[PDB]
Amino acid sequence: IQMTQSPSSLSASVGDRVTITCRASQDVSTAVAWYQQKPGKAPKLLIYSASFLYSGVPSRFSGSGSGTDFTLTISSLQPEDFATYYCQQSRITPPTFGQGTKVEIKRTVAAPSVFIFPPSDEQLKSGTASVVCLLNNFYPREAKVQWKVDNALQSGNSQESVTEQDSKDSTYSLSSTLTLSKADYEKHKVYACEVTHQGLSSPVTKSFNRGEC
Amino acid sequence: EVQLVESGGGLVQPGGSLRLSCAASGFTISSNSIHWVRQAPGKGLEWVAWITPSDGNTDYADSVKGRFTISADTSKNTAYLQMNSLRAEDTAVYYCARRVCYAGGMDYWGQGTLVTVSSASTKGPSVFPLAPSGTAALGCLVKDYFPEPVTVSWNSGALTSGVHTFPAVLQSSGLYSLSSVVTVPSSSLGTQTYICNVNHKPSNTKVDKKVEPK
Repeated sequence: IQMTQSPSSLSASVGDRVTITCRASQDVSTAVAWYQQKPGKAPKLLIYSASFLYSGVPSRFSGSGSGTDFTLTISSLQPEDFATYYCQQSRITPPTFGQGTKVEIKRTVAAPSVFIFPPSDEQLKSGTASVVCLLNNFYPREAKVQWKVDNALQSGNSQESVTEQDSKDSTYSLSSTLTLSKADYEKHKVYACEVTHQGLSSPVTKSFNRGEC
Repeated sequence: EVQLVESGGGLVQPGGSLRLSCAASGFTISSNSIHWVRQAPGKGLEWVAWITPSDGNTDYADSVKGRFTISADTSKNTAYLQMNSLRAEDTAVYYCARRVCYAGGMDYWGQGTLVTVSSASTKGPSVFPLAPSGTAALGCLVKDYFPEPVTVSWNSGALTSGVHTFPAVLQSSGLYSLSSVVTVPSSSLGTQTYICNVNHKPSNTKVDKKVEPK
């Protein structure tokens, strides 16, 4: 049996109603449960037997359905409700999970504060150079971070990481790390990260010149 | 209170074996079915196996059948997952859970235990300062460690406001890296000391790095 969840992802403002659907490839009667999972943590039971609220779960969560069509509804979305939500059928073995639906909290636009960090002297002695760019406390998550070395756009030598959405103000932070050999790093003067974001009227560039120039 | 507590996870060679344990408190395991569920890095939840300890009936996901064995010892109120012929595909956080019925669901879950299947050796991180230069940002780069996880605190836990510790990223070398950053008053940079406390249990590495203005 296949459990297909829709949508795969969604954003909605605080106070809004969110509806997630799970459809089964065969009649699973009402043997369908819903789980909330926050990143890195054990899933939490929300709804069992299609429509029953598990003890302790907030009254804003509800469930409906039977047969082949089931829904989870959050009637008033709160900032702490960002999670991946999963349906599971248990009418027949093997039990099968849905793909999951990521819920994000929509909020007003917020421009990132941007910081750049040169490689340490310790690292340089190892023979490698990491340059780090920080974008702090912004929304939406979509951001274009471009590396320029002596004003030349960089290709396949950086990796980004993003934090989970803040539980109170619903913002993100992001790091981009540029990795170069010490030989390459010491051939260039200007290291710059350029940030494009919906909150910024024009792109913001932070840079340093190697050799405290 | 009902509690499920897992143990037995860690780093293993491909082809190797590992036994996970799930110890139940506040209920008798024979009253329910006990399930193992896993989550591979960046993927969704995958059911792996269940057991009804009252009769020892079991079922397995097709990808695990033959290789894994679920069992239970009712006299220890504990269930087990014996994992053999381990492959990289089995790298995941493993959870145990109880399924309750009245029609039901998995109401109590273990904390999860990380199983990493790899031939790579343990390696502790190098910790490099991200030096600052009104709000100023500073941090530490925790580079080239294996396996996960690493823990990072600031000033031995006294600094928590404004801290962002990013998820680890696998580098092309097969080793992990992450950064932790914090924003502080610009006026504090000269006189207040900022220390990144890094712990990597798998290699028994503990590092404290002072981050100073450059």
